Amino acid sequence: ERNKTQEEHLKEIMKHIVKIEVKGEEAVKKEAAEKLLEKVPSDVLEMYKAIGGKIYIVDGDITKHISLEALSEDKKKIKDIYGKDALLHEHYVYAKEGYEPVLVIQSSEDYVENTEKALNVYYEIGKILSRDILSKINQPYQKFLDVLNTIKNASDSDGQDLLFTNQLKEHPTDFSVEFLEQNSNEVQEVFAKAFAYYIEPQHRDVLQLYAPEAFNYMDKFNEQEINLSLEELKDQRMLSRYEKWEKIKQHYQHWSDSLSEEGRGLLKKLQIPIEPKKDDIIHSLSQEEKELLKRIQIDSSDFLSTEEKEFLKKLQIDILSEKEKEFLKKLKLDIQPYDINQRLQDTGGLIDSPSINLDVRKQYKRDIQNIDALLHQSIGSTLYNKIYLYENMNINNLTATLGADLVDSTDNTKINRGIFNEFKKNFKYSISSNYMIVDINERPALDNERLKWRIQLSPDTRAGYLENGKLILQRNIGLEIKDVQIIKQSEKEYIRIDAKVVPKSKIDTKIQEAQLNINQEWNKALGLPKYTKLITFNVHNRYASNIVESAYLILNEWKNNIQSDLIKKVTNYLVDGNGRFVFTDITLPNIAEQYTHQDEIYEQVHSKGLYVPESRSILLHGPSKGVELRNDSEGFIHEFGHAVDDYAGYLLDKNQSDLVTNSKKFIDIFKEEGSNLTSYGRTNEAEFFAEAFRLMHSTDHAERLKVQKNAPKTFQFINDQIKFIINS
Ligand SMILES: O=C(O)CCN1C(=O)/C(=C\c2ccc(-c3ccc(Cl)cc3)o2)SC1=S
Ligand SMILES: [Zn+2]
Repeated sequence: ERNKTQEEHLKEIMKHIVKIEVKGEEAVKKEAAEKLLEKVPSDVLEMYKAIGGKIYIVDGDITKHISLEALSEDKKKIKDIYGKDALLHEHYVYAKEGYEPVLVIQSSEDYVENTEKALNVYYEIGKILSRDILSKINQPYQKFLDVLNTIKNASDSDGQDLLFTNQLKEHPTDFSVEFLEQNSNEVQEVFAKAFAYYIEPQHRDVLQLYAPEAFNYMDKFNEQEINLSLEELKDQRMLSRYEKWEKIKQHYQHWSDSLSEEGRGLLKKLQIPIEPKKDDIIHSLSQEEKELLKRIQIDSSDFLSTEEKEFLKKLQIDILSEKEKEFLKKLKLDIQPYDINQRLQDTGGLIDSPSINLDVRKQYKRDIQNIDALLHQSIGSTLYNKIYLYENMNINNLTATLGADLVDSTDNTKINRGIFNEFKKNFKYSISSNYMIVDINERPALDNERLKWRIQLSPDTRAGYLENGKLILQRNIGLEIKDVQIIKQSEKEYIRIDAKVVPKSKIDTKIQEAQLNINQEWNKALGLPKYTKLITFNVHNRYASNIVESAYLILNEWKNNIQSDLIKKVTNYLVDGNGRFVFTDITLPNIAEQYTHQDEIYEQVHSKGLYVPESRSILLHGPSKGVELRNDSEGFIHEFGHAVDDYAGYLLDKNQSDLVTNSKKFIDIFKEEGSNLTSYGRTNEAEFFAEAFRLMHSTDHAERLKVQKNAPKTFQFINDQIKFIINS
């Protein structure tokens, strides 16, 4: 609480902006305004200074003062907190708006006694805050709009009565962003009004009494969130942005002047991946390979994407058979860009993962250990205290599935509130397994980047300084999420995510305890031995907590749509083989439940979900959008289909390990109905079975019906397998 400095700083701040100009009693008056302004959060006084504003404590008819003479006379008739018209040459306060803002307060000492006046002064200050300060950083916005609606659409109308004008009282629907746009003056007024009631200690109770939400809002805002407001406000100031950059630049001056050529080379290839060059791709294929290249109709594969498809296409132009699919599986590995940061993210930092050829694995490890040694100097310095860094991010990176509907379908400048709430839901902690490249001062994002992180670094956080005003951070950072809200920047809506850096171990302990909890819970629900390790969280990336919290939801859906005894028999079977329900955010090829049972590396599979018979495990990737699989639940249940196809076919030739989807009986059922369900289900036997199984146990009962009337024989089949397994 080295707050005495906050008083001394509030003292020094007053020093500049506060200009006393009275009779001669300059002491009883001067120290009177000190008591009046002390009630205000220090940080709003500094914001006012930032925008060049000044405070004058004068005597008599305030409209007389120099700064208010240039006042179009009509502006000489204001309104008090209560909305009753008054006359500036009769009032005691006024806040001149404009590019040279001014606050004029008629001296007094009874601000202590006359609560009404102080109240009014605070209201004018509240007005300065919402009309002169926050507007320069596009606030108030959605968050505050929510408070306003909470109030208008609340049981007791008293809240409205206390803070709303009839203009807002009578407004039909809630206050949209568009409303706050053409009624700016209006919202700013309510803000100031609530700010006022909150600041004047006598009225605080009334505010909390009839308008709790407004109270809680202004409470949190004046205690913590205002500091960030000041921060964002300083971020628009040129000299402020440059001063910050300079202190950081010189803190790392020695680190820089000492970086070698190899040093710089490393940081650079870490910023720009090296794309594969045709010339080499070709000179790595024996003629046999080479002609099967010119022969194979690239555009016929499946596992290959556009760029991958395209790139390959130029390999022919430069010079589905089971074997040739095996040829492409290889090329897919060799045509991937050398992207250090991508490698860390894909593996969650598990760089020994046998998901790529040994030669490149080693080159990635060599470059990574080297980068890890380069970024040895922590940010902590004597040139500054708390330090904020910024990062513009593409939401698909966290959740493609939600990223799909983030932007408003009709108006791309808007963020869809529904998806926003869902995205914000269980976002509490995050992890960085690669090197975050952040900006010293916030900068404009790319079109696909509607996520703007404001990260508070630890003085411990290690980083590297880049000449262009960015920092490369050490890998393995821990991040707690402090606030997620919609903001507007340059005619465009973004999702501001306020995060604080903490030790990665703190977050891991949270995940690790979560794993313990979820297994304790489901081992009991399923009747498994107390300590079986069934569910496993392999979490290492930026949407970390979501992977964790979605697991509970996924398994709950899983249990509420399937026969309890079907679950038990099957999961006991899985457990018997050391199976696992793996929820991860690293690509599947790096989960060993899959890779330790591969013959070749290229035989790897990455997708939304995957069932591995050898390990009897279900793997579910969080970040991606399952091939048009509504959500994670559908995907997990789909994978459970394969699980069943396994346990049923096992109860078939008991003495073996074959799938019940291989039976001639089903193959024929597929031969006829294999196209009635989904395209993905059309893929093959087991897939058709899994898709069918999935729809049958969908939450959408209409879904179930589709199978029943478009795959009747299949429907009756899956059911046969169910009773089979249940009674066996
Ligand atoms: O590409 C896709 O989108 C489908 C990925 N996917 C699958 O590929 C699924 C399971 C799966 C596929 C193939 C196999 C398989 C499993 C073992 C062996 Cl030896 C051979 C193939 O399991 S579940 C799922 S989703
Ligand atoms: Zn499948």
